[PDB]
Amino acid sequence: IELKENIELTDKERKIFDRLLSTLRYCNLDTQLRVAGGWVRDKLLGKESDDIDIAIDNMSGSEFLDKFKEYLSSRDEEVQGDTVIERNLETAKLRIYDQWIDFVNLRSEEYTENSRIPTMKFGTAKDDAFRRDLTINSLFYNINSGAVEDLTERGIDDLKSGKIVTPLPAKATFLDDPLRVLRAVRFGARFGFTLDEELKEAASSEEVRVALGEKISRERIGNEIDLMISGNGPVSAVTYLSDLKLFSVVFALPSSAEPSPPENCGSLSQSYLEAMWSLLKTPRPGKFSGEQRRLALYAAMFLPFRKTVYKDTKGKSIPVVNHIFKFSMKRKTSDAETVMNIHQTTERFRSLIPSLEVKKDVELDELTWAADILEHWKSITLNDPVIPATSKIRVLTGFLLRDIKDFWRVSLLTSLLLSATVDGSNGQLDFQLERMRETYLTVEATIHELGLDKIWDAKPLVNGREIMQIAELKGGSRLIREWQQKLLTWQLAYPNGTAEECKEWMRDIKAKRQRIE
Repeated sequence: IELKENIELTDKERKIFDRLLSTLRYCNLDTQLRVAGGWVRDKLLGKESDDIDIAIDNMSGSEFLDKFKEYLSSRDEEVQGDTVIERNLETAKLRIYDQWIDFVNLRSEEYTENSRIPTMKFGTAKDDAFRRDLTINSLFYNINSGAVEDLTERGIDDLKSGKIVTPLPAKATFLDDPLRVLRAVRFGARFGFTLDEELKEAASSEEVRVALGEKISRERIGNEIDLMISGNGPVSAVTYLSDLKLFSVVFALPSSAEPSPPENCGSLSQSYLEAMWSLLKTPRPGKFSGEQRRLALYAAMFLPFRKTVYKDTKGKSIPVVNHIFKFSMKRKTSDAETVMNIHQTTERFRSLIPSLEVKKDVELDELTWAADILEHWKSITLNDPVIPATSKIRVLTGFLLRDIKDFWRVSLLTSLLLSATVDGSNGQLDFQLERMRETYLTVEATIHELGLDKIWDAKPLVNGREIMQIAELKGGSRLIREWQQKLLTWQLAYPNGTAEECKEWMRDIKAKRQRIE
């Protein structure tokens, strides 16, 4: 890795450091201030960071935060924040030039503890460096001497090359804080670095794996996985998850998983993950919200678990993707449902593609999922003299675009990965991705030609109250939705038709007694 000679400072950092060095003299303090590890790494790597961690040598976070440098002919020195956090250590928080700078006190980490406030007291810079997660996050920048300190004697070397290494032995560390296993994979794939062989042999142990699935908050497990899928290279993170046999502990399936989890599900997840990652970084328009792209990678990764379900305490077969998001990762309920919507509306999108590439009715009458919509369409278009060949596909597409709301751009990409897999029991996706992009652009254009863009916001032509007016008194809240699904088929088939034009067809058809259903 091409590192920098020394640490280039910016206009705010330098200014902030200038005041910090002025307080050591205006108050005559003997303390050796120092930045924490996360900032020195990005600076030496040629990047920048807004997280400024300052460790105090012989002074508490709030103790040094109460040493305001006033009466120095300054520009009304006035901070914006001064929050202090206690415990049962004392960390102070400052706010200068719209920058959150927390003053942490150099302290050490104990071993004998219940994984909660193990810190006993503060000790030297070595004790604050060897408690860091990785060797690249254990570097200090002594702002009193302007030099870089490598107390681990491995960090500057492991940063010049690509290697994630724990300061202390990995297995002993991963038994005290097993979450550091996922933090190593997160930093190994973010910076494109490798993992030390003693770190791989420790993470792959049954002891560390059994210590990661038990006595470990799932919320934090899912919090690390979201940072992988929502970071630089998530493929590498997933690759390390399957190699170290952590894919089954992080994404744990429920016991009542029917059908049983197929063997080597990590091999099918990576292939879909690599394809999905290479199908969302080609055009690079910048109009792709992170959440949308983040949910897309989960959908492709969990695509083999699309047809497997589980039974909850109510005996309802719930898709397995619900147990992974709600119980194995403690994610938002919107993430669990959005992924499930993508998986269900995928097979229904794969059947409409051969018709959306030529804008014609290409075997749409035998679609088993649209047998109810076609029956609505065949009954309305029976008295039509000549009807276009696009009203059929516009209605069916105009119905699948109202269930995925605006997730049709991510669902269409997942349907292209299901149309490249062969039949069998080996059969795995192998199709070329050169014609896959072209397919995405051809279908997306057809949707736009048909005016179906955001067709999930178009108000209905006839409300529920007029439905009871035009129809008889015989009916109830199951009939309004019944009639509105038929009217939606009329609205999708006649795009330029009015509401009164639709009510004429409704008043005429009730005067003719012609069942559409």
